[PDB]
Amino acid sequence: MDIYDDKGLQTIKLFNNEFDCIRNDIRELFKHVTDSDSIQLPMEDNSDIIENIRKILYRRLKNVECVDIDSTITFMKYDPNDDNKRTCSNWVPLTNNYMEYCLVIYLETPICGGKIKLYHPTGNIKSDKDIMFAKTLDFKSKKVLTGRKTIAVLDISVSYNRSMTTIHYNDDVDIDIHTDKNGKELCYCYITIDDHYLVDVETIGVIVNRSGKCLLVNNHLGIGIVKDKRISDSFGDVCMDTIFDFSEARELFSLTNDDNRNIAWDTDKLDDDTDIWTPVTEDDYKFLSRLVLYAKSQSDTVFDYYVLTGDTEPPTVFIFKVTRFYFNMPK
Amino acid sequence: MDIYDDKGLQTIKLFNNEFDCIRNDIRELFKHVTDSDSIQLPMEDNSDIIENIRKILYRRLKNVECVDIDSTITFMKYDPNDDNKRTCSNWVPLTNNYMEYCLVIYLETPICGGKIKLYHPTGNIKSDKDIMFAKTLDFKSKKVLTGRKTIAVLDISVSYNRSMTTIHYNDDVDIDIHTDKNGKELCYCYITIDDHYLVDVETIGVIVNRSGKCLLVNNHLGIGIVKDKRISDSFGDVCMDTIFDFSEARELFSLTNDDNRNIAWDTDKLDDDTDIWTPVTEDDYKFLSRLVLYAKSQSDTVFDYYVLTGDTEPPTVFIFKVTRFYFNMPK
Amino acid sequence: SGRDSLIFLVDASKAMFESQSEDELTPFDMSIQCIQSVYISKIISSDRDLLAVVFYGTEKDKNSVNFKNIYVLQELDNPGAKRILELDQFKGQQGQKRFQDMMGHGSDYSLSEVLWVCANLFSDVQFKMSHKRIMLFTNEDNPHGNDSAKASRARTKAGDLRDTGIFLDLMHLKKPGGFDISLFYRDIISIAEDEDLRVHFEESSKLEDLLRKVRAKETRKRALSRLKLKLNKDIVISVGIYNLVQKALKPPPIKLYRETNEPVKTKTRTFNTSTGGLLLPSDTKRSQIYGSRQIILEKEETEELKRFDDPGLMLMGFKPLVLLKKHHYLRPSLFVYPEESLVIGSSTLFSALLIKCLEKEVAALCRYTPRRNIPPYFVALVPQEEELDDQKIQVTPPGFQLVFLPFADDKRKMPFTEKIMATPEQVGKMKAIVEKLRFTYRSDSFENPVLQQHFRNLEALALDLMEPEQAVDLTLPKVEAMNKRLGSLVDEFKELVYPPDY
Amino acid sequence: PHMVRSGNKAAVVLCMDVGFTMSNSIPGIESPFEQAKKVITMFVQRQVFAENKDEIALVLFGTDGTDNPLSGGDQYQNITVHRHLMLPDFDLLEDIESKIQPGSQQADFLDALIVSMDVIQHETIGKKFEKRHIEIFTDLSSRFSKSQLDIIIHSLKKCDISLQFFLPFSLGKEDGSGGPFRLGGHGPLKGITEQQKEGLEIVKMVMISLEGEDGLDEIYSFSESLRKLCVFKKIERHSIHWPCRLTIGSNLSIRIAAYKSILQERVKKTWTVVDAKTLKKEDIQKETVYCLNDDDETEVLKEDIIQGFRYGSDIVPFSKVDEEQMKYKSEGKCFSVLGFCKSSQVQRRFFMGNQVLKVFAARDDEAAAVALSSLIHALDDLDMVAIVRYAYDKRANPQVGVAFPHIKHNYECLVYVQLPFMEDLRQYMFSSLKNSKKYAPTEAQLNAVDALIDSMSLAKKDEKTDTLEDLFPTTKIPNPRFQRLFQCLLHRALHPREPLPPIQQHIWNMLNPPAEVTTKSQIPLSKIKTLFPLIEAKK
Repeated sequence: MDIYDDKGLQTIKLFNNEFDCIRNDIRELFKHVTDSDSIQLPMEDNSDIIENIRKILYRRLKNVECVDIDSTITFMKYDPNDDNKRTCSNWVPLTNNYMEYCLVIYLETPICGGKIKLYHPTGNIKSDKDIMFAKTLDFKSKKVLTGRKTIAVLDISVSYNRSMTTIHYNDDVDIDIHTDKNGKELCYCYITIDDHYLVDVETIGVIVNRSGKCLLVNNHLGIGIVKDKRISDSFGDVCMDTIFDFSEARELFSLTNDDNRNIAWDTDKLDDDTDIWTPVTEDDYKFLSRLVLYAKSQSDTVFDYYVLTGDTEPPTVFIFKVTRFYFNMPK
Repeated sequence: MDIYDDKGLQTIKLFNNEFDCIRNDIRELFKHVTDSDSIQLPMEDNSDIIENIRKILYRRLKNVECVDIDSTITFMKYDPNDDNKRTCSNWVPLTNNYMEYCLVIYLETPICGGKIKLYHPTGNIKSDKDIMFAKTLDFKSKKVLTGRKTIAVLDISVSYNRSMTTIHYNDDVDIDIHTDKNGKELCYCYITIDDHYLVDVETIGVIVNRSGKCLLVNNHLGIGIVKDKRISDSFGDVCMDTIFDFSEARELFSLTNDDNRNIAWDTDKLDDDTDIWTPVTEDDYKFLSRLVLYAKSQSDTVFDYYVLTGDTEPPTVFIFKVTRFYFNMPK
Repeated sequence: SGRDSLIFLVDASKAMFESQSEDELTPFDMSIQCIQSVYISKIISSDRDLLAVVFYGTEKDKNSVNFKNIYVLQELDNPGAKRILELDQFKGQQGQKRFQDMMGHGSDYSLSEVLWVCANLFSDVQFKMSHKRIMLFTNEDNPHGNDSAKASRARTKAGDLRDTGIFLDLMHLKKPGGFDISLFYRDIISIAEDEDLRVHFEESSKLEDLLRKVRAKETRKRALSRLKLKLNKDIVISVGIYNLVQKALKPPPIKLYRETNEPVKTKTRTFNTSTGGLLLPSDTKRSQIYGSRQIILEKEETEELKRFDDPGLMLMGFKPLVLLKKHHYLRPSLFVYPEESLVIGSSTLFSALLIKCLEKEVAALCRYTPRRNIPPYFVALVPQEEELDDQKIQVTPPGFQLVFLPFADDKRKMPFTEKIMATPEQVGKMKAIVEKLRFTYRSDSFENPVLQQHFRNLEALALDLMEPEQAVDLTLPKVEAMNKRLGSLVDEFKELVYPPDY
Repeated sequence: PHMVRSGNKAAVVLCMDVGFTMSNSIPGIESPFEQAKKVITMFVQRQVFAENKDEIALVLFGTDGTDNPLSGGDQYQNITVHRHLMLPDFDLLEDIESKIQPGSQQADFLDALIVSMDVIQHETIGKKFEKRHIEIFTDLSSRFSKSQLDIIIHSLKKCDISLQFFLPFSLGKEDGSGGPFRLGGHGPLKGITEQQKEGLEIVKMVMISLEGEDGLDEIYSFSESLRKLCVFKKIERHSIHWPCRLTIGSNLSIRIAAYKSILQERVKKTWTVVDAKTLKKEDIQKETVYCLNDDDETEVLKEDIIQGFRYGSDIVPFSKVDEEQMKYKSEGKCFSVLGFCKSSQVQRRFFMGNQVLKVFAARDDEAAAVALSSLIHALDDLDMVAIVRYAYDKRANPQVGVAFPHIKHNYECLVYVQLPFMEDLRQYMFSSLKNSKKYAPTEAQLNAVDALIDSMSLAKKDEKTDTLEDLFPTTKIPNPRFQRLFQCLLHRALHPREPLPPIQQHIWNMLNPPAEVTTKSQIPLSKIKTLFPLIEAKK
């Protein structure tokens, strides 16, 4: 079971059978404890279990960019006599795509009671299986009626990718950047070109609307190039004008895509041209600077490939690394 | 809180500040009650609030294709003497990406008790807010003890985007095809190679596990080649031994990706060397034929670009159009 | 100057429709197809020439000043799609019927009036005046044999037209009993030196030879350059360099303003970023980066490092022709001819060199520098004798073939290979297969498919029609015909050569 | 077309003598030290300015010091390793120019060979190299031992190390000996001493042992080295093959590989326009303006122009065209025989394109080799050529070309050259010169031209062997533009405040015919000048 917050982060995760190949190993590791209800091993014993848990968390989560696991492993046994509520001392993270979790794997499941209860204003979740919950939340271990209950506790820090982000347009309305085209109209594209014998410009920023109109934003000289308002009808002619500004390359060839694929959209039809967005206010330049900074920050790990064909003798193929973001400009 | 099941389909949605702009109108509709335990009012005349909830659901739900609300509102009053489950909340959806929900909007909320309880064999939910829950779950209206609990019920049908498909393996078990990787062990890649003067093969097909091992399944002549059971250590080896018509390709160049990406798992971590799944029974061959047919059907609409580089002077670039499908297999 | 003017004059007399064979091309159809081919060639080559088509001997007239039996089908204008279609209306038997319905095919005409109408056509053009010529398509060698008064007037009008500056060429077609030029012409047609006295074309019988003759006498030769051939620093003669072959490229699209359709210039400017303004040529420098080292040169120094010799051809020596290898090809050859307008006496020395080089079978090894500040290339001037076919068409011009020779850097290494020889039986089977697939090669036997498809699409679009029907490529082998010709020889060759396992 | 190579580097050790005897002067010839410096400078210049991955080491012998890892006391003395195996740079070029000085000692060159072998063996352990080469620049004027000789050879065959030798003199036999002396031109067995003869014998023995008779072709002189590409012969790479199937019909297929035999070499780098003061490209803006057809100075948007095609007197707009409509759908990469024809029908003046291809059978294919041999031998016997259709890939425009046999003692192949289409032929007419009374040369003029052609012959027949020898083979001469450009770039990089140097003398010498032809041609040229009037026009 997956539980997400409003900002999009993942807070709770419920495991059905994910932790099964490690329960026997952890049980064997807990044989080496003498008279200790709650005992912490800061050794990890064999790091194979730590690596296994890291791989499992990598595979069965979403947008995981990194995983960090503490060496210490705690084991706690509960009696039908003692239980109490433990609040969390308002742990608040610093960066907006990072959260520290607590993971509980049951070594012995109580027959009755012994359910982890998590408190949130929207609702409370009472579970009796392996769990992973954010350290922000408040939790309690309910009393056990019959049987014993032994659990293992690990501290895991993970980093995410923030599929949707926010840009503060003004003091009243901030818009949302999405990685999917669904429902969006304007698309910003950060394009880089690898080494070639006919390319002299590396980085180009282009804003594309649903009608195919493209506007230049940045070409590594800053954002002031948006002041000239260079509006074109296709990315190929933009590349010819800017990236192929060589005198010999002007009247040389043309650029096209053999799969009829656009940079902004894959196979969606192009509507008739109606209007082209253009920064007219003053805060729009701050908007564009923030967008470019975020795109360049995430351009080293998130990108896709694009292919263009140049009609030369023989025709050549140009590969571009693209980072695409989708948004709607409120009117 | 978006409650997501293992299939990625939303089941429980709880709203707090979402229907505060509709409750007054809903109550205005409610006053037309004259001694009815559970009254039903068709909304073919007063369909405005139907459109308003439709807009809210379209705005606040993710990956939405169509919302089909019913034009009838059922008002139910609950008194301190009641206990109901109906004990027969069994209902199987006919399709994959579609679901029916019941929407409960609280009109007169009890001050102390009588919340709504939702059961599932991994956790239980108790809530006292605007709720929307699927028809596949058993629900309890807890015995209220003060005031009155007057609620309104809608009937909701939602169809989402097609990110889920089913393929029959045998009479007993079937297999799920997903467009994105999440806890999936196997990936089938249908590859179309862009025209190069060194490549003599147009289309191929491989099966890749998380270890990076590749098994060739089809070479545009059908699935006959999987009978030979050709297994390579990576995709570069598959290209070296399959798509080149000359004798010793490894003596001329070496193929690798310059961004440390994988054809199936992107920038992930391949596991240590492990055994690769191969078809042994006729059911496996039938499933493979069905999967190849389905992948070929969608190969013209959805695909991505993959790039391999050969260390020639100047470097050689090979472009592949890849269609990927992630799936699990029974033990 | 710049726009050549060409007028196509076609006879409409009865005998132009007589075909001596049931399966043969009538002279009228031959003429129409030749004019259509000329139009298509002009459009493809993007040559901005003026062409006109006039029929004389018809029963209807359309000339400016009212004269009888002279119909001006098309005046002087650039070639286009509509004119080509109108010409296509007259092709074939149905086209002959259509022409004989729209106009006549038998009348009485006066050549003086026809040439007067053509002269008036030449006068009406106000754009440019250069290289006016009238080509006569006919198969009547005695047009006014029974009227001396008309013949004398025709001779006089031809004389005045020739003094004005208009050339007169004849394209006589086949006649029963042969065509006699000396009967009535040779008093009208233009004759320069001796090329139009004994080298005159024979009568045309097919479409290909007539087309070659028409294209030979209408295309003006343009020289790429007029260099100097220096035997040493003192003996220098003047020559002209020509490209008898040149790759045909698909014309790039042009930019047109939205207001109507107008060509727009493409200017280039240099801006110094924020300061702006046209940067001076002396305010820029040239740079080259090697590793982390920057090398700075001025533009004049960049030009100076490329400068070896003055433009021209400098003689290095004479080499036997057996020392020139066919597999040492580098770039397309050029043609070298004498030029008497610059240095007087060049033609005599050129002719003596050509004669002696042909006699002794030697090529002149020279150093070649086309323009200023260009590194030299070693070239071979191979003597080339004049060759004429049965129709007296010059298939090979006299002069020198400029053959480019590779440097050591242009020769690439070959990988090591073990020589595997074939037994005489396999070679004999291969000889049988080769002989079964023997054909005659001509330099003008294949057409570029991409160009033809592009221009067919353009013609279909300009006529406001739909996509044209695709045509079978003529550069694709006829696999079925080859298989039928070879028969079983392929199987036996495979049995001798290919092992059964592979 | 462009050259694509495998991507393998080489390790080259240059063994140079700097001893006492490699400094002697003579009134008319440079010392061997300067000639060796010129050859080494040319090699390193080409390596540096072409940005190759080959690694070069430099070992001097005859020095006043000892910096070699085999010294050990009273052994391998006066041998310095001036530069270890690494990528060449401008520091090495400066060292070759004005840092390395002639020595006052003498060293055995076999010990220098041992040191170079040690450098190759112990400096290539961690890296990958496809070729190991040693070039030895000596004059063979020092005493030497013969004990280690055999061991040397064994090592040179165990580690697969190639050898080239460069000497002040040539290896010609019965040359016959022969104004001012010119270096690097095309035109001395009694001028060498006994020690030089013994060294030459040992060099010949080593070269014959390593390779064979052809090994004798790997001993050069500095003068001939400066006008050839010999120093790059053992480190050059061939292109990646083009694989296809030669088809004669629809039932006979031969697996073939095509290589580029002739391809023009061009400058790899261009000049970047930079600002005068900042010397940066970013301070330059290149914007093009379509200023209508007059000086209206009206603002024009990028989308304002709609573009179109021309078909004579009419314009077809881009709005009425579709990308899928005007696209010649090629049938794919192919090599298909259209027919066979007499070799006399295909002439050289109709050759087109900018490349020549050599077609061999596919590697490790005995049947393909046999079939291609049969085809080549049949074509040669019948004196015929194959007109074929050639398509590089599914995107390249198909062409029609000629393949003709090429049989040599060591290999046999086909040669492909492009042929024209109809649209590429221009049918001009030229006046006959032989049949002209105005330009008919007299008998005396013809005799003068005959004498001129006789006196300016660049070939010579062998003595009762019927063999033609070329006295000016320009096909073995490198392009002077590359060496001139490299010289100018190095001079700018090392002397920023100096003007560019003039063209070197040896380039001019190698661009000119032998002085014998010029001497012979003087009198017939005078007769031709006095017999042919040539007056320039006075328009």
